[PDB]
Amino acid sequence: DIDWKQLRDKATQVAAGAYAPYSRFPVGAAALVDDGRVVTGCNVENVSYGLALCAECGVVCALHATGGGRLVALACVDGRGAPLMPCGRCRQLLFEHGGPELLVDHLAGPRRLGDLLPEP
Amino acid sequence: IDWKQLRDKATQVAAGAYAPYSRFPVGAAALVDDGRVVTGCNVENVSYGLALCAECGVVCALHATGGGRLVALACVDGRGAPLMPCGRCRQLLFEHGGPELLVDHLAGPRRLGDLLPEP
Amino acid sequence: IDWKQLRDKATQVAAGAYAPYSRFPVGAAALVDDGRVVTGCNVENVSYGLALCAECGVVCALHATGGGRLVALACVDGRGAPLMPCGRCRQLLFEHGGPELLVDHLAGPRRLGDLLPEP
Amino acid sequence: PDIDWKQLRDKATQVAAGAYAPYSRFPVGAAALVDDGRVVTGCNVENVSYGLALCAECGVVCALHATGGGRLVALACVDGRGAPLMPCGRCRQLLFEHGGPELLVDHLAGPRRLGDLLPEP
Ligand SMILES: [Zn+2]
Ligand SMILES: [Zn+2]
Ligand SMILES: [Zn+2]
Ligand SMILES: [Zn+2]
Repeated sequence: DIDWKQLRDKATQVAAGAYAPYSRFPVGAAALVDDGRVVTGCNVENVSYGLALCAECGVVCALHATGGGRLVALACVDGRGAPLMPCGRCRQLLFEHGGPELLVDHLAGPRRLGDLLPEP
Repeated sequence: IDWKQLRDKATQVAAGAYAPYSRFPVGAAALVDDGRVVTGCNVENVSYGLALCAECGVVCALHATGGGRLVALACVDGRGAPLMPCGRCRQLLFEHGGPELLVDHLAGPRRLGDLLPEP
Repeated sequence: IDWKQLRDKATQVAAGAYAPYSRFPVGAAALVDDGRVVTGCNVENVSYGLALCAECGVVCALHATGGGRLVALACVDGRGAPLMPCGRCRQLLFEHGGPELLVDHLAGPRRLGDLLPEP
Repeated sequence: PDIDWKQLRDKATQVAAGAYAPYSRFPVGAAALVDDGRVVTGCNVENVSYGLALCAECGVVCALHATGGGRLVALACVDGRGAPLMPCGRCRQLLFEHGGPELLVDHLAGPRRLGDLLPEP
């Protein structure tokens, strides 16, 4: 059963590792895997902008580097801990590993990935 | 640099590879200038252009575990052979490793500065 | 909005598709707000993460031909059936078309705003 | 074809004026000679999600295939002031697929082979 406060705290903590000197907008993310472990990532920008990696990219990389599984929940936050909605690219990434019932943290209550990326 | 340890770690992480479209798993391990080792494996996607290389995982893990500069990288395929990073990954690595980063290669490691001239 | 013309131009351009890795060719055509039509096809790469969707070609062509906003898009597969853009491409299109951009679909076109909510 | 470097730079310079780069403010234009003689062009297109940015060379490669394919023979990439630029690593890998090691890239001293810009690809 999803501990949203754990996920947000983890996403806020990992945001400190963000490499975002171009945007000056650090982002952290934390996701609950179906075995119950949490994987994290932070954004990593590049001088060639189109090589930039979103925090959710880090999450999916760590998912598999730590043995795989399915994503159940995700929190993405700015430096100040405000929830953020994944970009379109990240919605497609996350859909591969979590499907439509993956929950994404949002101030009003979580959103299902299926609603954030219809007709996947 | 402990090349055997980096190769061992890259081989270990390659078992987690998510590569059902290419069926070409890859594992990568890098030494950070503070002594720690960070790892990644490739993660493909039905939209091919969203695929992440093992090296993208290494760079993500570098920063999620507190940043630093990369000193040495070993990438390995499923046969156990060293793999040269693709161009995208060379550019990625250059940002965090510069030209003196060493990449595992048969016979002896190569400098990233030679792999990506005029960066 | 001549959906027939957009679909035929998308089918035409799809014959130029470079998709030897997936064997899944895609063509796309978009009406720009000044009435002209810009096109693209998919272009894959041995490094899968470097693959370009047809819609990336549309967006590149939009700007290389002087810019504008996108009004309507048709994407087609090998059978000439409409395809929904991947999420990356939805974000791409949103930058240049916003929520009212129409995307061809069986039975009737869909708004980008519904395909990519909370943009 | 005989490579007309002047044509390729002029064409890259022209297309650079259409670059969509409101996040970096670093516009880039590119023009490539295809093996059938035609020139294809591209400019960079950035995105609010930085990692969705497309390089001028991505435009070049999309245009190549939208216009019937072939192999790239020469490329000129220019900044907003018309000065030559070297493609980024991603773009070297892209271009390698469509031009191989003998693709020439414009550079102030004289062109460079992609083979030298991307060894052991
Ligand atoms: Zn994203
Ligand atoms: Zn790579
Ligand atoms: Zn796409
Ligand atoms: Zn590039």
